[PDB]
Amino acid sequence: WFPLYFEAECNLNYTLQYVNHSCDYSVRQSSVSFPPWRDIDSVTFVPRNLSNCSAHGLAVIVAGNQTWYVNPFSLAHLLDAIYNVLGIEDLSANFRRQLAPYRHTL
Amino acid sequence: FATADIAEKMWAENYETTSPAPVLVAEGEQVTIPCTVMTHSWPMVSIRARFCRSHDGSDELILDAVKGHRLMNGLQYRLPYATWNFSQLHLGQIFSLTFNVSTDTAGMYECVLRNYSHGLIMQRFVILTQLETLSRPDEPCCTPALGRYSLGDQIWSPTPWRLRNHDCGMYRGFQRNYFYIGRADAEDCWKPACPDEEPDRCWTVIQRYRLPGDCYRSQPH
Amino acid sequence: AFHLLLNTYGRPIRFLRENTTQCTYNSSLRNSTVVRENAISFNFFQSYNQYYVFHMPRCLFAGPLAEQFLNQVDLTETLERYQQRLNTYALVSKDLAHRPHFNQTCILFDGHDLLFSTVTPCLHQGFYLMDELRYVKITLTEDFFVVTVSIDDDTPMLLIFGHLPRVLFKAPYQRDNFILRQTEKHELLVLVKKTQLNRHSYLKDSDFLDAALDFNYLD
Ligand SMILES: *[C@@H]1O[C@H](CO)[C@@H](O[C@@H]2O[C@H](CO)[C@@H](O[C@@H]3O[C@H](CO)[C@@H](O)[C@H](O)[C@@H]3O)[C@H](O)[C@H]2NC(C)=O)[C@H](O)[C@H]1NC(C)=O
Ligand SMILES: *[C@@H]1O[C@H](CO)[C@@H](O[C@@H]2O[C@H](CO)[C@@H](O)[C@H](O)[C@H]2NC(C)=O)[C@H](O)[C@H]1NC(C)=O
Ligand SMILES: *[C@@H]1O[C@H](CO)[C@@H](O)[C@H](O)[C@H]1NC(C)=O
Ligand SMILES: *[C@@H]1O[C@H](CO)[C@@H](O)[C@H](O)[C@H]1NC(C)=O
Ligand SMILES: *[C@@H]1O[C@H](CO)[C@@H](O)[C@H](O)[C@H]1NC(C)=O
Ligand SMILES: *[C@@H]1O[C@H](CO)[C@@H](O)[C@H](O)[C@H]1NC(C)=O
Ligand SMILES: *[C@@H]1O[C@H](CO)[C@@H](O)[C@H](O)[C@H]1NC(C)=O
Ligand SMILES: *[C@@H]1O[C@H](CO)[C@@H](O)[C@H](O)[C@H]1NC(C)=O
Ligand SMILES: *[C@@H]1O[C@H](CO)[C@@H](O)[C@H](O)[C@H]1NC(C)=O
Ligand SMILES: *[C@@H]1O[C@H](CO)[C@@H](O)[C@H](O)[C@H]1NC(C)=O
Ligand SMILES: *[C@@H]1O[C@H](CO)[C@@H](O)[C@H](O)[C@H]1NC(C)=O
Repeated sequence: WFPLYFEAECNLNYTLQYVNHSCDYSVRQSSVSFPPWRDIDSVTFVPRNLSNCSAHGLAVIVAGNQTWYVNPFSLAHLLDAIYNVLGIEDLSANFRRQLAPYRHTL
Repeated sequence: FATADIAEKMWAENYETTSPAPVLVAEGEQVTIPCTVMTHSWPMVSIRARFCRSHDGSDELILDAVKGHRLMNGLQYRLPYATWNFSQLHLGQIFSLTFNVSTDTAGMYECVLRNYSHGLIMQRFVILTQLETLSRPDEPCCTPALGRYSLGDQIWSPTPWRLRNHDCGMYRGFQRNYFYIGRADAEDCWKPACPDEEPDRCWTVIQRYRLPGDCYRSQPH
Repeated sequence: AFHLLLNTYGRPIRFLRENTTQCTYNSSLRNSTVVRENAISFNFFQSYNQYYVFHMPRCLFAGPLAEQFLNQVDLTETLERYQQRLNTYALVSKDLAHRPHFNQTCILFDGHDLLFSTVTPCLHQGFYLMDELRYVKITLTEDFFVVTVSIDDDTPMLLIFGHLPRVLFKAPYQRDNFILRQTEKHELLVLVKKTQLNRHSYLKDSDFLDAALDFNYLD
């Protein structure tokens, strides 16, 4: 038994097209000053699905109305192991299926 | 990358002649490492650290030799909040690193001239918080005579009058007594956490330096 | 009602099991309610106009595990340069193609360019003897040894064997890198710099360090 959590939402007005050829983790200085999980508002991801200009994937974060883009594969490979060591990887039993394609192919 | 790990080492002739004797400093103090270098041809200068609590290899802070622009920082994982410094002095540049000393931050620090492949060690600083000493059982407690830097191969502390000591059990029959600088709390209240390992990466260098007053310490060959 | 849950703290909510399942209402009842103390979310589309959003026990996810993790990534590093970095490892195999630790603890693999760090109770010593100025030391877990060795102010030579940790690995690329004859029950891990070929001889052939007594007992 564990804590219970979220869902999947439909009918959104916000969309992806805004990037206008913004296709990469263009910000790095923020990386050497990451906000911890304590200070994050939300985190996002896309396997560059809609992008001619991106292929495999990218992710974004917002913290105190502060935002920047970073690639998705390390967290995909990582959070699984983090749960496994914490012993709550079973909670991913369902959403691990959705998250499966988003680890690096090798 | 700006550079790989230093591939071939070199040492200055004054390296051991200019490296000060290891120093003892109380935990939590904001120590700062000085450094001075005359005008050279090396594109890069950098500060090099070796922690001796459960650390291996080396990590580097790389700086632009003239401008002072940071180019790479390997110290981040141990020293997330350390602040560096640079000061072009028409005669010769000055750079430094600052941090709050603690058990996990004690180690050896060296100034290193650098280019993409080559590098030359200038000077070495050894920072410590606790020191090993062995007391024979029935014999009274030893009493070292630490002081300020003075000069020579002598271990020293900037605040010798704040010295305090404690014991951590037995070793081959000897009673292990540890020396440290206190006053971080009122009177004798503060007691440092028990060291977990010895001999450490600091060992070979430190046991080559004497300690004032009568006391016993296992020493290299 | 609202209280502390940390680490593997499923015990309280096992009976205080408040719930949330479905698509609509922007998760207001659970997420916006627990905003009273904390609400942190991940979102991922499943199609145009359809999206999956995760809400988490952010404070519990913000436990000591994340504390240790914080400095362990640069999630802004790129695949091809990851691949280039991989080449720094020798990879000899595929290139050829009452308890004492109750009062002592270790922190391992710090600043490691290709692996993640961790703390553990341990015993950490050397051998009965040492020809000093070439230094070694060892550390132990209950079912796998770990060692390090070098005298040169650079990355040393690392060896590990036993029932090795099942997920401890910094990169996503192929973890299996070792002996054809690997044991039926246990695993080996050795990591060294690429240039070690010039000096390290024992890697080039079968075995090392035993008096013709290699196998662990079983019968
Ligand atoms: C980083 O800086 C070092 C500084 O020594 C560079 O190595 C040096 O390269 C020069 C190239 O001319 C060598 O000088 C030449 O060496 C030989 C032997 O003396 C001789 O044929 C010439 O008269 C001339 O002096 C110099 O010896 C060499 N230094 C050492 C210690 O080997 C190095 O190349 C620089 N790295 C990069 C990537 O530029
Ligand atoms: C770990 O070592 C410590 C050393 O302090 C032991 O704790 C006590 O140490 C004092 C002396 O400082 C002794 O008088 C006590 O008998 C020790 N035990 C207790 C319970 O206070 C501690 O016992 C050791 N633990 C283990 C598991 O070996
Ligand atoms: C957009 O907003 C309008 C106005 O509220 C709404 O009718 C519509 O369903 C929303 N969704 C999309 C995908 O445009
Ligand atoms: C570019 O971004 C704007 C918002 O700044 C967005 O409305 C638009 O869709 C994007 N470009 C295209 C071609 O849609
Ligand atoms: C995008 O997803 C669709 C299926 O929904 C698939 O046909 C397409 O190949 C995907 N593209 C990428 C880059 O994943
Ligand atoms: C690239 O754009 C063309 C033209 O719209 C389209 O046919 C093709 O599927 C696009 N490819 C990707 C990967 O988005
Ligand atoms: C959010 O925006 C406000 C207003 O500009 C600003 O003061 C604040 O620093 C921003 N927050 C972050 C985390 O950057
Ligand atoms: C370091 O110590 C100083 C006082 O010496 C203190 O103000 C500061 O908060 C401490 N922490 C850091 C990260 O410097
Ligand atoms: C360098 O140190 C001085 C004090 O000696 C301080 O005022 C200054 O801010 C420091 N510079 C940097 C870049 O940290
Ligand atoms: C499940 O959630 C509902 C509200 O969504 C709540 O009334 C109920 O008590 C919860 N179940 C338990 C066992 O707490
Ligand atoms: C959706 O939920 C978030 C998180 O609780 C909240 O901040 C936001 O105001 C909500 N938005 C709407 C449109 O209900």
